[PDB]
Amino acid sequence: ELKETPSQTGGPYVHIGLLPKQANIEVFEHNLDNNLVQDNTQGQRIRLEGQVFDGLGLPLRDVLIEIWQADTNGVYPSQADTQGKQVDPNFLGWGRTGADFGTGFWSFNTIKPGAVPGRKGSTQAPHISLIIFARGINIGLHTRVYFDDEAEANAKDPVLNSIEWATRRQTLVAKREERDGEVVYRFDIRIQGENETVFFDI
Amino acid sequence: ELKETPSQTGGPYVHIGLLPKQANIEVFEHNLDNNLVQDNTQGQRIRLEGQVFDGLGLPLRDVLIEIWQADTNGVYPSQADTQGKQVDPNFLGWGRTGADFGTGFWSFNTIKPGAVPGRKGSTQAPHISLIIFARGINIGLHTRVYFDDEAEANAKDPVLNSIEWATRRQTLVAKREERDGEVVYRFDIRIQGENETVFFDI
Amino acid sequence: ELKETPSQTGGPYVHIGLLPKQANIEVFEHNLDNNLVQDNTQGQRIRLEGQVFDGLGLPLRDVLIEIWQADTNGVYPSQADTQGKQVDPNFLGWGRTGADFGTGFWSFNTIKPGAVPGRKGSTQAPHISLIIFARGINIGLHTRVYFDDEAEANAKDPVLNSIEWATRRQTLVAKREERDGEVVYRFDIRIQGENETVFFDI
Amino acid sequence: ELKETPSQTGGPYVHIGLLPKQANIEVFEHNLDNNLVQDNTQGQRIRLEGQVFDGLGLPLRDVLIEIWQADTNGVYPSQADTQGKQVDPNFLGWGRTGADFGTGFWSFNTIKPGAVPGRKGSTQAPHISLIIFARGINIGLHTRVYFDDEAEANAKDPVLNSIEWATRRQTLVAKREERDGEVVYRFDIRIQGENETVFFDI
Amino acid sequence: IIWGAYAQRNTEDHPPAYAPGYKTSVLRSPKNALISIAETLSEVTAPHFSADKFGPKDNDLILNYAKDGLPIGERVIVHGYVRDQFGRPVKNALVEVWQANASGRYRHPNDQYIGAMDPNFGGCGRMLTDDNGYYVFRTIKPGPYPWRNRINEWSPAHIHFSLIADGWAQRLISQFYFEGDTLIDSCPILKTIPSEQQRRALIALEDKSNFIEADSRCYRFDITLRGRRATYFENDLT
Amino acid sequence: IIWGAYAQRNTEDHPPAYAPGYKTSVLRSPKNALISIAETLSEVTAPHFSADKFGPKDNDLILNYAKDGLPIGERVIVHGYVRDQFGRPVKNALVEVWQANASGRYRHPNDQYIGAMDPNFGGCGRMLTDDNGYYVFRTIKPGPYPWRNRINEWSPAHIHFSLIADGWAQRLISQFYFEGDTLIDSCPILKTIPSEQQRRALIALEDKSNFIEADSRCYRFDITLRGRRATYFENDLT
Amino acid sequence: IIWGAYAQRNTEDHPPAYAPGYKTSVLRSPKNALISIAETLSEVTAPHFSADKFGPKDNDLILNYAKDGLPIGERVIVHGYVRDQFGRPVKNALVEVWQANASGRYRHPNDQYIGAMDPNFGGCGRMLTDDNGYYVFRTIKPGPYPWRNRINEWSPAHIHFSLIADGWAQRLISQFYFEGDTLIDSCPILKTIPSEQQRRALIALEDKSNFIEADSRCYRFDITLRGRRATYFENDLT
Amino acid sequence: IIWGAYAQRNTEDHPPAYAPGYKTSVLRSPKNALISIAETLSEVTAPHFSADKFGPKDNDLILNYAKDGLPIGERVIVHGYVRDQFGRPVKNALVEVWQANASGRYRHPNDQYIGAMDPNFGGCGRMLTDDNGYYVFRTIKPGPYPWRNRINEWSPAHIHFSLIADGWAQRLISQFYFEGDTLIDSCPILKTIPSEQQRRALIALEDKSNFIEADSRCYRFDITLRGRRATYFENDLT
Ligand SMILES: [Fe+3]
Ligand SMILES: [Fe+3]
Ligand SMILES: [Fe+3]
Ligand SMILES: [Fe+3]
Ligand SMILES: [O-]
Ligand SMILES: [O-]
Ligand SMILES: [O-]
Ligand SMILES: [O-]
Repeated sequence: ELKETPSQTGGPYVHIGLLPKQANIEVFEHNLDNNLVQDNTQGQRIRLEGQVFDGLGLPLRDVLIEIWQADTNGVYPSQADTQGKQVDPNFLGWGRTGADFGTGFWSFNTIKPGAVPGRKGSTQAPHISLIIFARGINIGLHTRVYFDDEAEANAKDPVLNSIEWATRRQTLVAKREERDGEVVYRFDIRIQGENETVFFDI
Repeated sequence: ELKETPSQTGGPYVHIGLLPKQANIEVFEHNLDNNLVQDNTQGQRIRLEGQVFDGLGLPLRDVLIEIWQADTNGVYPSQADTQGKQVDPNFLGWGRTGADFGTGFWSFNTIKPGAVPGRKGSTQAPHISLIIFARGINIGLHTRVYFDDEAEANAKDPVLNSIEWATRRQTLVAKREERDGEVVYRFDIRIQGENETVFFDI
Repeated sequence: ELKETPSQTGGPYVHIGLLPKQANIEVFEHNLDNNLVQDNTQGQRIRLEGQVFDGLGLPLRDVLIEIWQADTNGVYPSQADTQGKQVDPNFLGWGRTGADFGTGFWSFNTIKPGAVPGRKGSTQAPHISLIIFARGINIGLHTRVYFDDEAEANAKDPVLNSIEWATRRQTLVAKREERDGEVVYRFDIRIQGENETVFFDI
Repeated sequence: ELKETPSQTGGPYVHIGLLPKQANIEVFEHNLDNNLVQDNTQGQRIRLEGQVFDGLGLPLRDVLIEIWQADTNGVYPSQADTQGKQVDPNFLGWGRTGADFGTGFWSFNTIKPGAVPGRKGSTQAPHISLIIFARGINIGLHTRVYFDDEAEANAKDPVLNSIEWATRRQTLVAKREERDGEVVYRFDIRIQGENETVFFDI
Repeated sequence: IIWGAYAQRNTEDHPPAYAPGYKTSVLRSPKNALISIAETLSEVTAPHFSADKFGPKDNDLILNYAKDGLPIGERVIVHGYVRDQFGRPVKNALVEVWQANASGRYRHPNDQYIGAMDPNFGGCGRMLTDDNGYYVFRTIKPGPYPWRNRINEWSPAHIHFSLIADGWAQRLISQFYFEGDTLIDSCPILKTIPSEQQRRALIALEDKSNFIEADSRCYRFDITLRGRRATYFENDLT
Repeated sequence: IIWGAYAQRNTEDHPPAYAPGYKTSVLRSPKNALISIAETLSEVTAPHFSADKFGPKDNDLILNYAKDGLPIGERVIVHGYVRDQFGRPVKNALVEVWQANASGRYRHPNDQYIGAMDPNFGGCGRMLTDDNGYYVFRTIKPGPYPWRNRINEWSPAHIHFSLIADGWAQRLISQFYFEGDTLIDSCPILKTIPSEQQRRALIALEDKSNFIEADSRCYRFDITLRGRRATYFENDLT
Repeated sequence: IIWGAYAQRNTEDHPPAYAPGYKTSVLRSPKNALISIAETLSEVTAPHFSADKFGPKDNDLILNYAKDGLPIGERVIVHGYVRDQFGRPVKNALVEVWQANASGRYRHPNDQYIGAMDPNFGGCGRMLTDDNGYYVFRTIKPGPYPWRNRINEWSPAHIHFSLIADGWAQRLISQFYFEGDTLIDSCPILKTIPSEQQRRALIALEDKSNFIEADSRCYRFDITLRGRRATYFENDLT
Repeated sequence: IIWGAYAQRNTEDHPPAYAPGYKTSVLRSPKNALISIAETLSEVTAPHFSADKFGPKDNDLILNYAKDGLPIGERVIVHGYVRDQFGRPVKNALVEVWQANASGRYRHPNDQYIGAMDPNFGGCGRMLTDDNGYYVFRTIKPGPYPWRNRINEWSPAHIHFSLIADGWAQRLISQFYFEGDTLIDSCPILKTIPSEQQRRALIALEDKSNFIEADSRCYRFDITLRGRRATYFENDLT
């Protein structure tokens, strides 16, 4: 048996290798990005945005974020999904973005995911899996984004219910807002301190 | 090559050896103290005072403080100053004091320093270098005292600008007050917790 | 990674195992030999012959020689040839012989090879690769036989031009002679001493 | 006690660092060279030239040569000369040159040296000390150049007489020639083989 | 074969989040312990990237940004295998890399180091591992560089890498170093890793038999990801 | 010679600020990492003290506070050399020392230990190192003493010292112990120092050839401060 | 997969040409260094031999020359695998062997040793390795024999072998010895090999589990040839 | 003090002239033994070079050939001391150096390696040691490079140097390598040196305390030349 290769921080320039356009490097013809909606993609379009804060309450302006999610019917565009259901064929389910160097805001254009089977016959509430990389972070931090308009499903969600300090479950619920026809979910992440966001070892 | 001798705390009685009069020991004829102004010393006389607080917000009543500064024209009374300018000949540039055992207040009578060259042609804002020793402190803590009436010079200061969390730069600015003809700068030091003072590895 | 098995001399009886008829042993029905020309083989028939001399200028009477060459169009009868051209189907490209025990003469009946691509778009002059085994020789000695009637191609040959002592390039050129209708190329090999034949590490 | 730093070959590019103009590099304002005659230098001007040959009798086209010699009165321009005589003040006594990349010829413009004291009251015949550096030469090779028109002094020279194989002493004698008013001494160096030049461990 | 969950990440084989010797970690590490959960389809699935989208020079950092000439520096090939902790090859994983040029300078707005920029070097590449888990890319060996942790801190030369493979749980970003670099023993970022054998798992080895004559040297570097266990009894994943 | 900056303090050769085994450090240590800066004239300059101000007995703790008789305890001479990390002598540095008497009792308002006070001992001294960096003082060997960290904590015998030398960056306060003291292996303040070789750098050694017959023993103790690097190219200090 | 050149032969893993302890090498070794060249199609190609031409007893030295009876001596099977230096099997390689009989006598005009000739033994064989690189042949274990280097020189028992494989560059002739033979430590031909680990690579090992009851013993002997590197960037071979 | 001759060069501490593993030495080494002689004024004298002729950037390979920008590569300072074998400093010795750029490419007509040329790097410098025998220069760390000895030979990174000091007998040319370079153990030119301790005398050491923050690393390299013996009885030199 082998031991996993150890993690090391992404460092301050994680953009060169992961978002070359943000670093103004044009080497690739196809670039990976924060837009998961293709023209024929099914579901309700939503915009997910927020900021990541350090222990002084200051936003990280060098953070890199990725999300992984199911399609509108809660099927993952992955060979490991064993549901036997057909997934939306115009959906990658993943995206990547970095925070603006000045303001610290980050965002994704995606679709609100459908509910996915939980373990042993349970049903999970709609959620987006999110990971954070940055200088100072030795191992990417995993979290989840749930939706405040899904109170009923959230209450029965297996993962939220496995967090014994109930007061912290709320750090994982994004707030719905309706900006000019666009349904936006605001999700701020607090790495340390009060209202520190729950992080998972998955 | 040799390794530096390791630091150890000053301990609770740092006064015996460094301020024998505060410990009521009269062994030396010449005693070092907190008065840097001699009769012919040039510049504006100022009084620098404050308290040092621990993590519970309580003042340290056993702390020893020293400051090191340039004269009124920003020249150091030291053979290592390479400015080629004549320094005020009635100025040691250094002093030492301890906090009052009851109240925790400390103070120095000195002169407001002139601006000193920074690296590579830059100019530093007027500042006083300060170090703190006490029981519980394993290595003397270095900080700097800048002046709130020097907003313009502070904004361009190289060292303050090298502190990336801008919110912490303010912990290094003392407040000017004019008490009965005396210009006093109040500088409180917070070792731990909110508004913790910036400390430097110099 | 493994290290190559080390070479050892062929020894004085290399004939038992490699040319059993020369040792008068009849064990094999099909015997490998020095005749590379089959009835339908294409190209000009040539005879290659010479002697191998030691440091005293005496011929080796126990040497075993093998040659490897391309067909008349410079294509090798080998799966590793990547030219995409069809090779002469009646051509093995290899042969083996030993020197006569009395005189030291050796010879092969073959075909003059066509020119073969060199590296990076270059063209090699016609050549035959040759290797020598014998008692006293710890590792088979590799050399090449070029032809004196190919002066123009030889002058542009990459391998001959990579021998910096130009005077030694000539040791690799065989002399054409026309004996009774037979075109013979005489190639003598001098292992040591003056006019020592160039040997390659390939 | 320390061991001398070990020698390593000069390598093929010894010119970059030692004769940058021959490598077409213009970095230095003052360049060291093969001309030891300044306008006021005393003595008879002579030109010293030759080629250096390897074991195949081929000239080295990448060799670097330096010579060290006394002035016209046999006094060295060196603080270690203990003769108590004044040396020619317009004489460095050293020069450096490389062989032409095409032909292999090298040359120096210098002065014929005067006789220098040998050990224990003896007198050495006029000579020039010479050292050779090149790819393939692991340690610079030291030799001496004596003059054929100094037969009488050569016969009594201590160093030539300490070479027990008398036949080899002649490899150290250069031949005088009078080319168009120029007195030239031809000195060829043979590193290996017949008439191999004597080399010294000094 | 019915797959179950990924084996648990061994926290002792990785750096801790809070490592005071790497100063930036002090305010960017959670004070609460991570909450471990039992895996679901969300953790064992991951996206798929098609090779069709990749350009011909995406794994050739020597040529992919070259404009007027070749970049300056040591030509090297880096190759190896990606496997899971049970030794199975990781096929079609997305490997992304990024690095500084031969001066130790990154082509990044925020890098003002005096080491010179190279107009013909970009410093990023990507590849998909093949069916044997094998990857290979070509680049210029990066130079070490100074950074401000303590004022005179210097990182040993390194190449940053990221992997997105079969399961989200396998997501990993790290960096590898080069055999023999003396700065490896002084780096506070590498010392965040608890054990010596894990520090060594980030060192790429000189692979002399694979050097290309008169052209390039070669380093061998293998990567191990978390692996899935197979299930033979109850399958609770769903 | 044009001097550049002091070499960086090696944080691994010193105690960390937060050391929970020394309880007082828990509320008196910063939670933020120190901010390292590039040095300026402020950090490479320091004050100068003239010998004229020093009294004849300032380095004689046996006599400088003696009123009716001599203090009680073991007569010892402590001497040694102050050098910078590059081996250069530190000339005219101010060395200040302070200690407890032979009972382990300090002449300090806040010290109520039952060990007896000595009316003829003060416990403080000072000296300037000479041109070779050499210093020498005479004193009474201090006794170890109890203090409250855990309730039964005992410090090994020690003499506190402070140095103000050529640059403010060199400012240092520490304490040295005496060869053989068994409490050295149990002290939580000495254990704040990470490495064994650095703990040993605080131990003064018996110097038997320098004992003075029928009079005093002698300990040898050298001190190393940070040193400046010389500059041969750009001088950015100013 | 596009193949590039064979890895360079490591001259330090082979005997030098001039080895004065093996006297015959003194006049049969070049005085000039070999000239190394970059490989071309000539060096990476080799002939192909078809199995159809091989007789049924070509790998059975016990039977292939037997006329009236069986040869006298120790019945042994020799088998093993041929691989390249990167561990890949060498398929369809021509392996030729030759040896002395049980007396140490060769069936060669030039061998006049008094050890007796065996009318039923020839001493030569050949085989093609299979797809796994495996070969197997049967023979009589050869006896050691005397030869004139120093007057009383004795070679340990050995079997000579030759390989023609995929590339001309791989061409190799050598000989293997038998585990335990005490003459192995005295042989000047084996001592021409510089390192002890390479001398050991010529020793065939007793393979007890593969002995055939009441019939034959068995030795295991593997052979490693030079291997080709794969190309992923420029292919300069042509 | 009256000086006598230089101590004899210890031939066992140097490579031999004939070293068949370095192929070029085969035809460029004498077959006769060198003839040792007793020294005369010719061998104990040497020329003197005045500092006045040296330009301000002669020891700054980073700037001395820079035209449009800075050269690409790792900024390093190399310094150390030149002493004779008896430990005395060698004052005012001419030290000349030359090297390849960061690609392993020399600015020489005969160098056609594909590693890129750097328009702002020349690769040569010179300095005179001071009165303490100290020297210091700044440069770009050279890259290793391939050359043809065996076809895939690679030299470890190195800087060539030459010294002309007080006596002609001291004349020396060699090259130094960098601590940790893995190619050091495979180089046939370095292996011409007989002993391991002498191979190590050519390795420059990382000097971390002398690194310049946010600017350059530093290597320490000392050089030892032959030394003269003093005479107290007969002086036969003349
Ligand atoms: Fe980096
Ligand atoms: Fe104390
Ligand atoms: Fe044999
Ligand atoms: Fe070189
Ligand atoms: O980085
Ligand atoms: O204390
Ligand atoms: O044999
Ligand atoms: O070189």
